[PDB]
Amino acid sequence: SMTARPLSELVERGWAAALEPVADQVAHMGQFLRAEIAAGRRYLPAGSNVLRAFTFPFDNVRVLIVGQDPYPTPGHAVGLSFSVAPDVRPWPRSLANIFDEYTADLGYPLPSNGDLTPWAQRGVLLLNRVLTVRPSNPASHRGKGWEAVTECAIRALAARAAPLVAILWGRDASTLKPMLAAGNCVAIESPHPSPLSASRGFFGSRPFSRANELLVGMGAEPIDWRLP
Ligand SMILES: O=C1CC(=O)NC(=O)N1
Ligand code: NA
Ligand code: NA
Repeated sequence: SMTARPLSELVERGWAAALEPVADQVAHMGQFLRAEIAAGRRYLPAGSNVLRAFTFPFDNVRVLIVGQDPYPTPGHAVGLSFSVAPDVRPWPRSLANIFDEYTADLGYPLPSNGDLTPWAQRGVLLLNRVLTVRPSNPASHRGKGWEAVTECAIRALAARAAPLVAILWGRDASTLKPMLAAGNCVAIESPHPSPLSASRGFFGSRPFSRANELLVGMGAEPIDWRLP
């Protein structure tokens, strides 16, 4: 629980140091969530998964994907942006759109399932700008305190002595672009892959191949995007 336990227990060691400026804020978010349950409102994903993106090593990140907030349907959000458990079917519509673009850009077949853990295990941070949502109500936790947390995460990645490519999907993710100005960092941005915005420029955006051409240009290893 993020109210009760310190960052050294909740997240990977690198991340716990990266997030030290927002340690109090993370504990405040735990109190927010406790107050939501006390009031009779729910949240997603499960408490133990809220900070899951920060359980993969900070030092290993090469690409950041940033979306808006977690899936609104109970059983979808797992604490990694856009990912679902490997037994979820049908896929959420945003994920089906992502995979559409993944096949169009990379030429790979459609993935077997919606589990994006291989990307997280290969240096892709699967972040959302806001880390919780009320069921059925997208953007319901906007402006409740998560933005400081994910701003801190980006600033800290950007400051590392390492290349970084950010893929910013949608309007709320785009508000991280000012914190990527330094020469070691580059941001791709597009409309969000949700059906409400995908046709405004998500489809055709080629984010996966472009991120790899940016990494290679900076002297970093490209991501192996291929899902099973
Ligand atoms: O519905 C969703 C899921 C997610 O993780 N990220 C988003 O921006 N939208
Ligand atoms: Na949106
Ligand atoms: Na957004």
